[PDB]
Amino acid sequence: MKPFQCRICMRNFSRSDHLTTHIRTHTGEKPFACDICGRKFARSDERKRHRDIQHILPILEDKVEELLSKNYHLENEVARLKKLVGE
Amino acid sequence: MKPFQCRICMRNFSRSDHLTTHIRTHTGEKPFACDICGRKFARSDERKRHRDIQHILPILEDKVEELLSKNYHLENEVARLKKLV
DNA sequence: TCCCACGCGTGGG
DNA sequence: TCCCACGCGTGGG
Ligand SMILES: [Zn+2]
Ligand SMILES: [Zn+2]
Ligand SMILES: [Zn+2]
Ligand SMILES: [Zn+2]
Repeated sequence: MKPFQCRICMRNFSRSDHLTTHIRTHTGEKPFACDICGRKFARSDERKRHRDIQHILPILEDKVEELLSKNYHLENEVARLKKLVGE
Repeated sequence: MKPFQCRICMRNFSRSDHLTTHIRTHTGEKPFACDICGRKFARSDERKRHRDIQHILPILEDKVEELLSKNYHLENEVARLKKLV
C-alpha cells in the first residue's frame, strides 16, 4: 500500500514521512545544517553520515594520536621526576 | 553519455565500473565482508559506511576514554612528584 | 514518530 | 570494474 502522493510528480509512497523528504527533491529544501562545517542536507540521516565520517571519525583518530603522544611526554617527565626524588 | 549497457535488464550507464557493481544487484554477489562482524556487501564503500559507524566510532570513543584516564593519572604523578621535589 | 541504517545510482580522484 | 562521498528510496524499531 502506497497511500501518500506527491502532487508534483504524482509518485505514491508507503510512508508519509518519506513523502515529506521526497518532496525536498523538488523544492531543494535542506533543513539540516552540519554544526561543524555548515553544509546543509535534506534529511537528518544524510547530515549524520556526512558528520560521522567527515568529522567525528578523523577528530577521534587525531585525538587518539594526540593522547598517545601526551601520555608519552608525561611518562618521560614522571620517570625523570622519580629519580630527582628517589623512587 | 550512457554508453554502457547491462545485458540483463537493458539499463544504460555512464560508466563501466558502475555497470559492474550494478550487475551485482542481479547476481547477488557480495565480495566485501566486514572484518569485525562478517556481514557481506556488494561494494567496498557500503562495507566502509557500515564498519566506520557501527564499529569504528564506538571503538575510538573507548580508546579516547581509556587514554584520557591514563593521562589524568599521569598529570597526577607529575603534580605530585614535583611536590616531593 | 522519525532517526537510523542500508542499497544502489552516480560524480570525483 | 579501484577508493570514496552524497542523494534518495524505504523498512525497522
Ligand atoms: Zn514528487
Ligand atoms: Zn560538515
Ligand atoms: Zn541490469
Ligand atoms: Zn560489521
